[PDB]
Amino acid sequence: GETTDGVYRVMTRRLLGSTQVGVGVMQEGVFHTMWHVTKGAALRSGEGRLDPYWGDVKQDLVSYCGPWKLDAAWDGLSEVQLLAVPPGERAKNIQTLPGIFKTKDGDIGAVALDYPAGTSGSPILDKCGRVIGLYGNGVVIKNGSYVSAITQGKRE
Amino acid sequence: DMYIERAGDITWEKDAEVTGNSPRLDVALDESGDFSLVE
Ligand SMILES: NC(=O)[C@]1(c2ccc(F)cc2)CCCNC1
Ligand SMILES: NC(=O)[C@]1(c2ccc(F)cc2)CCCNC1
Repeated sequence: GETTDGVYRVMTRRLLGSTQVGVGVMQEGVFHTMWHVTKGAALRSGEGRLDPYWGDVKQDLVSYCGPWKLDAAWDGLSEVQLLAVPPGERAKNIQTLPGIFKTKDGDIGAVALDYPAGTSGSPILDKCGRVIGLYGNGVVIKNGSYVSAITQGKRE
Repeated sequence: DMYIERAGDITWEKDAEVTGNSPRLDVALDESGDFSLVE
């Protein structure tokens, strides 16, 4: 299969036509996505098979072929870019200043950008192009708009 | 069966469209990975 680094669409042929259920990042031979996109199922890349390696429903993350590789973090000050990959649409970078999700266990960055459900797994990047987290797990605020957490795993 | 298709490189775009606000929200994270607003 294609192991080249980059952003990939996660597709299915189970439903009507070819449907995009999410997005992910290939880095250092490992495919990273959100748990709710694949529910931990195996993936296909051409003729090759990608088997899950690590996952966690609470963090809402999963890695394939190896351990989670992404460890860059939002610095808490600078603007970032959502590299949105919407269903049937070209990859597009959107710049934004993240807000904050304050929890009983600490704070996390959050991006107030609204996209179709099948955009889950799109990477959020810093100015060096490093992936600081994935887009697609968050909350709906008073005005009905969507705010996603900047979800990052841990590199062992 | 799910499959992947390449969609692009991961690179910062100089002069990309700048949008979205920066809300500071009190949230809770449950065992199922669902975020919710705390009031
Ligand atoms: N302080 C943090 O970055 C954690 C966190 C996770 C999610 C969240 F919405 C806020 C905080 C805390 C628990 C485990 N490490 C991550
Ligand atoms: N499923 C959706 O349409 C929502 C969503 C949007 C973007 C995303 F990446 C994941 C989920 C979820 C909350 C309500 N409406 C938006």
